[PDB]
Amino acid sequence: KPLVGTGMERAVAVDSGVTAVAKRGGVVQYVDASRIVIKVNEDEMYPGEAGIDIYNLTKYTRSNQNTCINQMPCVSLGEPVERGDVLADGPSTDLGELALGQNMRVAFMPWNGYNFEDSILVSERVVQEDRFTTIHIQELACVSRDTKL
Amino acid sequence: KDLLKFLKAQTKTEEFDAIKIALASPDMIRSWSFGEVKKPETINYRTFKPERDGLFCARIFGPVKDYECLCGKYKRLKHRGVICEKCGVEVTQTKVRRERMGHIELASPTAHIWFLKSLPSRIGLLLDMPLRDIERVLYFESYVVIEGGMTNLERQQILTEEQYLDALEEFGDEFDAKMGAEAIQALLKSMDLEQECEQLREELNETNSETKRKKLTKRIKLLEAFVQSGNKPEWMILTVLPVLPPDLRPL
Amino acid sequence: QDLVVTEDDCGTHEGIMMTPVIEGGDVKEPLRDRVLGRVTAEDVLKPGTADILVPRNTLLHEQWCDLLEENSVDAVKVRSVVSCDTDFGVCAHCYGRDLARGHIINKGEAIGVIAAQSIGEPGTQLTMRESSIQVKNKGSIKLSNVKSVVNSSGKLVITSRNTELKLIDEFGRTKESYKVPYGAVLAK
Amino acid sequence: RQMLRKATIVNAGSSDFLEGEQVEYSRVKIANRELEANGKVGATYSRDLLGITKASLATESFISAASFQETTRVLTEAAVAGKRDELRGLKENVIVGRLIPAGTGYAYHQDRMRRRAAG
Amino acid sequence: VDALLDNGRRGRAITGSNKRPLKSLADMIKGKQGRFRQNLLGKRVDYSGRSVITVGPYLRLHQCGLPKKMALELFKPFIYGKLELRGLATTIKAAKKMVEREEAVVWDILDEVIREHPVLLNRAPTLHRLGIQAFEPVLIEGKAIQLHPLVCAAYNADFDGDQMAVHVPLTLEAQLEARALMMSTNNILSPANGEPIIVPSQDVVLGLYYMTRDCVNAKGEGMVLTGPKEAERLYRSGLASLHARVKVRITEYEKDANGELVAKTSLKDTTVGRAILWMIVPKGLPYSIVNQALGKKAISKMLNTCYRILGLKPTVIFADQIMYTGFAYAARSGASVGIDDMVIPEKKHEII
Amino acid sequence: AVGRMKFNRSLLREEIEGSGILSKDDIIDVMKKLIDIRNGKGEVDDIDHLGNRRIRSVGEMAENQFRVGLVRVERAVKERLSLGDLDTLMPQDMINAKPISAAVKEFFGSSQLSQFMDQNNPLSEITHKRRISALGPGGLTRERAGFEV
Amino acid sequence: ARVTVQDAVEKIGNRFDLVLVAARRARQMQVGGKDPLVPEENDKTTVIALREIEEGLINNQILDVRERQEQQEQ
Amino acid sequence: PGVLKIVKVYLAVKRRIQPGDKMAGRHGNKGVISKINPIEDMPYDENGTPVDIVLNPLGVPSRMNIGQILETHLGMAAKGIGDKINAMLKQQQEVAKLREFIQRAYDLGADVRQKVDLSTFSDEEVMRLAENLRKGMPIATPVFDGAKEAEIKELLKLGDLPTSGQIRLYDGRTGEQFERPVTVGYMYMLKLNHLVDDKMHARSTGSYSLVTQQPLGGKAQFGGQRFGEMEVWALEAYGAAYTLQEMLTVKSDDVNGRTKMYKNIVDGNHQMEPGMPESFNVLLKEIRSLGINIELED
Amino acid sequence: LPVYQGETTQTLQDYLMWQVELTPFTDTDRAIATSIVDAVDDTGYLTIQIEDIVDSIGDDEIGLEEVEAVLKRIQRFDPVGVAAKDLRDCLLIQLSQFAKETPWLEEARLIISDHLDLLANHDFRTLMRVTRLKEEVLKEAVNLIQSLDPRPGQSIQTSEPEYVIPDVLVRKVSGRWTV
Amino acid sequence: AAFRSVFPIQSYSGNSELQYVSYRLGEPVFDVQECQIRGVTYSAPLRVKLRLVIYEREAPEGTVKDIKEQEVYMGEIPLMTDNGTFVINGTERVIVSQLHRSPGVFFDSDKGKTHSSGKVLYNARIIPYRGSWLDFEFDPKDNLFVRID
Repeated sequence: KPLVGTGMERAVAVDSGVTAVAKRGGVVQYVDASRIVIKVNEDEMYPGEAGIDIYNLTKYTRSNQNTCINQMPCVSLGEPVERGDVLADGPSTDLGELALGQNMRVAFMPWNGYNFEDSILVSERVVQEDRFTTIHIQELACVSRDTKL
Repeated sequence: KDLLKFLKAQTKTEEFDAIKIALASPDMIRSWSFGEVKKPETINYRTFKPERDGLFCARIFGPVKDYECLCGKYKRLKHRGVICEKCGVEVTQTKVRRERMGHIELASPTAHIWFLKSLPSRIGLLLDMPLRDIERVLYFESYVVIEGGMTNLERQQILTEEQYLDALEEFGDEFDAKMGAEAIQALLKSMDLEQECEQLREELNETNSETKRKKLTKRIKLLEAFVQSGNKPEWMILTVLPVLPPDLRPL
Repeated sequence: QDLVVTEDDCGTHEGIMMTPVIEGGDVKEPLRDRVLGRVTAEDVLKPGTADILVPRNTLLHEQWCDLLEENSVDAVKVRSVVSCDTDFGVCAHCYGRDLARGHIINKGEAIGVIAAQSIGEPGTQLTMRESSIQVKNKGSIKLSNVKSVVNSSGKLVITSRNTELKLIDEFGRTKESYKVPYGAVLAK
Repeated sequence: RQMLRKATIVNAGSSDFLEGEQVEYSRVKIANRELEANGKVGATYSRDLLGITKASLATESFISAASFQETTRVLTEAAVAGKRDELRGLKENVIVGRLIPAGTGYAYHQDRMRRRAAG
Repeated sequence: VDALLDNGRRGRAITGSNKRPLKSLADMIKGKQGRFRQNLLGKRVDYSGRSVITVGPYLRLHQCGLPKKMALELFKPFIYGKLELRGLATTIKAAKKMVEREEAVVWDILDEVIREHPVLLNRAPTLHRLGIQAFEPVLIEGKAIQLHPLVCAAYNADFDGDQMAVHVPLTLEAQLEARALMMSTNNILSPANGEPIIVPSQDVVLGLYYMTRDCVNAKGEGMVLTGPKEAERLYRSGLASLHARVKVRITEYEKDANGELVAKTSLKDTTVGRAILWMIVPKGLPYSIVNQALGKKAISKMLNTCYRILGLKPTVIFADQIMYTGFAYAARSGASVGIDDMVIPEKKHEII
Repeated sequence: AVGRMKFNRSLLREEIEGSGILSKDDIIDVMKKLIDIRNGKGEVDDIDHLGNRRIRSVGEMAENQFRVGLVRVERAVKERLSLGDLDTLMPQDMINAKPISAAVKEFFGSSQLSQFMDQNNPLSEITHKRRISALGPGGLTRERAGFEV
Repeated sequence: ARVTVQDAVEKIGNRFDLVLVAARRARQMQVGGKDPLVPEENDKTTVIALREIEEGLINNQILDVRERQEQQEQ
Repeated sequence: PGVLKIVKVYLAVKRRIQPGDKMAGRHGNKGVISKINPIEDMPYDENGTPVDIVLNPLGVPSRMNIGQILETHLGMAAKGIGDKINAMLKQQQEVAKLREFIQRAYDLGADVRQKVDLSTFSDEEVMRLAENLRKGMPIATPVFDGAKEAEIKELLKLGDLPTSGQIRLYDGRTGEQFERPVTVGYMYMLKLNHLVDDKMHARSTGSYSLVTQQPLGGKAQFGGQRFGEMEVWALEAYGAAYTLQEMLTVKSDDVNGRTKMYKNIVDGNHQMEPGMPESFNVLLKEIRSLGINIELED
Repeated sequence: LPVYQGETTQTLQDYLMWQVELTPFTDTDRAIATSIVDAVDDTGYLTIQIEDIVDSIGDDEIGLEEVEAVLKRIQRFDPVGVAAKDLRDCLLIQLSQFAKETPWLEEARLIISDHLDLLANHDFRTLMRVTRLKEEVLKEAVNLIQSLDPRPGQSIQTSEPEYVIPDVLVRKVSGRWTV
Repeated sequence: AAFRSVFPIQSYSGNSELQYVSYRLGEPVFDVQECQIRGVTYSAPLRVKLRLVIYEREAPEGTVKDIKEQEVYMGEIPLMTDNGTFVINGTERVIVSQLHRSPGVFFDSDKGKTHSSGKVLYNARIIPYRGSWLDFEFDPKDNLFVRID
């Protein structure tokens, strides 16, 4: 999440619907890399329902804009989970906040004129700082194309 | 060909300065005319072979894809003057395929309204006189009076099909009936407008008014322009027409 | 598309004379550069009588500009295109340099090619959005052919509405016009 | 200067009693006729200018001005003329690839004309 | 046979099973491309690929920045010919294999070829002759061609997301034409209005003004010296531009004689930056012409005055050194900004 | 019925609830009001006023397409029942699921308003789901013909 | 290489034949049979031609005279 | 029916920044990646902190957007608070002491909302929250009801940061203390959907399409960007007839003369013959008739 | 829409001529190369030899020697082994163009030179006995000879399209095939 | 409402009528993830129990037989996702929102330079939600001009 806030980012992440809400959940028991087994309390465990929540999301889904969509949980195991609680963080998600931006400490003073009105200057350490490394996803389909020959 | 210059002769460069574009006479069309084809087919999957006298037909519209003939006779790029007996087509570079449009005669013209009535009848205004009647002179439904002094009809006298029949019934073999090839326009090309130009000049000199000075001095100027041109005026509806070269008509 | 530099000179004294743009209150554009880089006609004469300022054909590079500013002459007849006696292309005596080429435009040039867009340059242009008389400074009247008639008051009424004054402070340079209609009365 | 062309005329002046003739053509004709051969040959003319869209109609290079906005009528007109394109414009020369007498093309067309004068 | 009335033009003249009529032989000759075909021919281009945006902070104007990656993506024929002439391409397939290998010697040969032939580029919009220019290209190995801020106005852009042009004057005549007319240093002033097109519109003039101005009078504002070590003191300590009336022995070798320079010794007091900038420029104009606050319009005016006085090559050299020194001084200041820099008068609370 | 209500309100008719039919009395009142305004009776209408626009929704569009298909379906049903009415077949003599499904597809995909999801940012996705525009079959019919809009 | 082209413009004046003279000298030098009168410094052939022209040794009359002398000497 | 089977293969590509990138900022400000030097070149801070991202100051006043300045101040405050928290953690300060410090940080400023530390969050919850917030002070501001600039200055003072943020620096290339002590902070930047690599596009002689032998076919593969009629007009305005003709003929689709052109280029001839245009040849071939236009010239 | 669409040697014919024109050749040399290339069958070998092209021309200037020189210059241009002409020397040309450093290259060359008849029956043992060499000693050489530019373009050379107009179409609609 | 709009279907005096009892919506076939991976146009079948009633001729409303047992299935309905997305051809598709002018007659002016004669026209436009649009302009000759569609 960028250093600053406006107050709506968590609500924004909620409303996007890319994460998983703990729709009637009580505690996160067996959460795997894709297999989240979450047990709800007996009161929350609706009658005839174990209250056992199984979540299996699509990992690293190839985005329509050729980007990457993956759901990253923040809870590991055996934790009392609130009902309707965000489970796994999606793209541009940090602590459940929809913030596609990185607050890089910087200074606004033109230097050696290497930067003009519309220029960006960065340093090598920030280059090694792997900030804003991008993960695109491409596509390539083939078909049988049955022929008489 | 010794081939020591045929390859050199294949590529030629002209000045290409001050082009010439305008009307012509049917003889030059016959010069541009190369062959004749009959079938209307474009391509056949029965044998994947060129259509016989069809679209982009052999012996027509220029050379073949390779120097090999479609039939196969005289199949060599070295062969320059050898014409295959099975089919007479150029066994050479295919640039001529685009550079070979054909033309058929068939000896029948029709209304060139595309240019005759271009915008506000561009050629029709130049022709003036009975411009609409001149456009309808063909139809082959008139057979207007072409000549005949014995009959009470002018050489340039209008006689529709019923009028022509009535004139033939009454005056007998005393009147002519122009139609068909250019219809009246054939006689008009046979006719001379120098007297018409003198009459138009006289009318402009005398009949001078808001409308009297108009449309007649325009006719006089058009007549003088045609005199300066002097081409076969039957070029509007002529006797030959280009055929789309194989490398002019695609898929 | 017709721009062409072919005629080296017009050979014709006919032309157009350029004067400072005294627009609005004062000279909205002085005549110090309007045709500075131009070779005029024989109209180059000094303001003093029998004193010539320059020859017939001579382009005021920089020194003739200074001499003209000294002489306070606001206009002179100069050669121009179309009037450039060429009938095909233009006199180069009526073409000039007008650009980084210090020498005048060479033969075969086309300022119309250099044109065609010089006007088009303001593609970012913006569009769609006789009683109160005052003088600027000291100056003369210069009624400029205003018919004067006997008025009701003790003055000469402007019998012609073409009553256009001029405020020439000390020389041929003028400040403002303050033109008046036929309904005006000369208060000065 | 380009805003005006094809001036209107009244008196024939032994040249032509028409309207809309090129002012430069009329002037060249006057110079070549009145001063040279027949001073009595002087046609009364009235210079006129109009809108550019109207000005689109008149040109010299027959190839040119036809593609400008419309050509079928223009093609009919050019054919009825049989007139010479003459590569009148440098745009005409380029669309044909001819030596546009411009800069280096000016010298190219100039040497080419020098050659053509010798042949 | 007639120009029209073909392909069933009379009565039925439409294509079979196609309600749209076929290309009727009443209209076959005019394929509707025709003149519009020629016009779209006038408005189209192929290969010679382009599009880029970068800022050439270095690489003085007698030069052009060319990304090395896409470099020789066209010069492949020239590179292969160079390899064959040097023998690195014994055969055409040998050249292809070497190119697929991309030897460093291939890079060297391409550099040698480029050192002989500059390149031409143009801007995104098509507005004036200023967008396209010729300058000495150089492999940049960047992703976008970088241009000196010199032609900033020429492309009529603002260093933002935009596509440039790439031109290959393959003809020797083409190369000469580019190096004559399209040559960047060939074009100085705006030929349109005659005014000087080139001027440092950035903070370069701001750096000059910081040089040629004083806050009020800093420490040692009264320093008096000769000038040779003024750079050392100004950079280190003892004097600053913010100091006023730093006395300085002034000597300008102005071209007093006809085409011959004459110098004279003065003692002009100044700021640190103004005096240094005075030595930086040429010798023609008086030190007073330099001695100013160094305004942006004043910078343009001085440029025009020098161009009238000196000429082109000295003007270009001075302009380049000006861009460089302006970058330097702008770095020297730092000159950050903040909210407090905007101080709202409080009396408006009562006027309102 | 809302259109009839608006027509009644324009006619100041208290009974706004009306049908989609038209009547001569309304036409006479409209002519009278127009003549009075020509003689001076009120101000002209204003499209820029939000009180002058009736928006449509995706459910509304789906219902509109469903009724559009149902119109042709009922026409075909009546045509089929007209000929050979002497039959006791089940209500499937004209039950064409294919035309209904095709209309549904045309409404769903075959529309300029329809477009693939844009999750370039989850906020970007949500905003693209929050889109509001006049373009389409109604509203912004032509991009030209208007500046004050 | 050269940064600015002004001396050639001064030696020519018309500003049009200078590039033409440079290209004509460059074509002859590249085809062969010509020796640069100025000391070469590993630059382009057009650069050498422009430098020789600006030096006051290559023009449209000296080149023509040399060509005529070479033709007559055959 | 056409394909008895279909196989889709998915490949994912990583991406780091490249020269010439597209920086983005919700403060509207847009930036184009210029150059990255060795971290030595970046000016050293008082604590030696090298410069990280340098913004050209000349732009900001034109934008009239203080959002850059506001972001700098606020981000500096957050990064400093996180620095203090991290220093406490490295010193392993008391959990209650860190809670008191965070509560003093939170409660400072104008009255907006309610929060009480050492009373609400569990000690484990507090520790986890602190570890989560270990890289800055999390903040939120209303769109129209934000805090005070004086409050920002006071927060900077509380965070041992300059209230205006102004701070001098020692150069990274010569170490020289630059004047005008700079106010800075943690300012955000974002990326653009357009990216450097895809925009890269060039060609020498690509693959001709099925129409006019031109480079096309809907592939960003050696494509040829269509020239502009205004661009061609200005190209004529260059008056370089040889160059204009080259642009028309070489920069075109007709590969027929490309054999002679390639021979010339390989031989270094770099010359083309006049002849007649391919379009001129086409029109002459497709001649409705002959010509009466004059056929003679230079 | 003058001349539809295609590619260099779309039907396997113009790539060789384009490569030849991409190389320095005289008008007679170019004519001989064109006679070799245009008279190349769908298998990629020269369908008509130099003698056939000379006879069709009837020109003594384009002699057998000139045509042979043009073919040898264009023996391996684009691709290797074009106008192959009953390709037995074209295989040897491909082997020679292939680096001689390949193992058993001498064995492969010996097999391709005149041991083609023995390998035609695929009697490797009898071929080795005839060559007085151990059986499968040139097994690498034999495999390389198998992988030796068959018909150069081979399948690419084989631009043999498919054409068919059966007088009926048997849809076999639900068996008992519906004619 | 939409079904009730086309609910009554009858023969051309064939003594036949049509109606519907209830509609049974088929449950989704492939899971939203399953459909998405499969790329199928995810939807939900719709089956409407129709009512075909045959009336005996010469018997006034004398029903002879009823076929009111045909659950008329009409394609599959693409359910708006839980995330709201449309799954056209499996594609996460979104149809843009439509805003249209309020149905009814609007008392507009259409005067000024549109009149081009210095006359203030009283031109009111009737924008009914169905049927032809209308406008009644006041001509400069003080004559009301009526245009239908």
